[PDB]
Amino acid sequence: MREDKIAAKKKLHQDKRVHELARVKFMQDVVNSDTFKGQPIFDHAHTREFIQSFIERDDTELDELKKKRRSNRPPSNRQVLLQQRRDQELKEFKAGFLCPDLSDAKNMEFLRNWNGTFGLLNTLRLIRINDKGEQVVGGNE
Repeated sequence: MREDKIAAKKKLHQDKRVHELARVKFMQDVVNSDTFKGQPIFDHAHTREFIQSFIERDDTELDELKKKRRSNRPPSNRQVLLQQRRDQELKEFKAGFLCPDLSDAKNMEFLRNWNGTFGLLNTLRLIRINDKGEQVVGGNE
């Protein structure tokens, strides 16, 4: 009903979304933890493995909606909407998802040293990867 005398002051720099950062954070954390600490470098098969898990994580969340369906209260709109975002995310992946090559040890070490740095997201060996680790190029040959 009421607003304060102060208006919502704004930021000058545009923020990057977690769709980019959390993706690297996952890869980083996996390497930095005993999860795959024994594995120094990965490949493009592990690319799809981790990339798809990052996207399809929505289904793990959607599963809770599928769960509360038995509570006799399913989210008619939001359960569909959640799945619709998956279609969009998969479509971006299908158009070459912004993924590290994951096989370059220089890139992987920078990936390890990601201190939540935005500029580091430009120094990383990030390319566009489709499906099974396919190289997405605009057309240079």
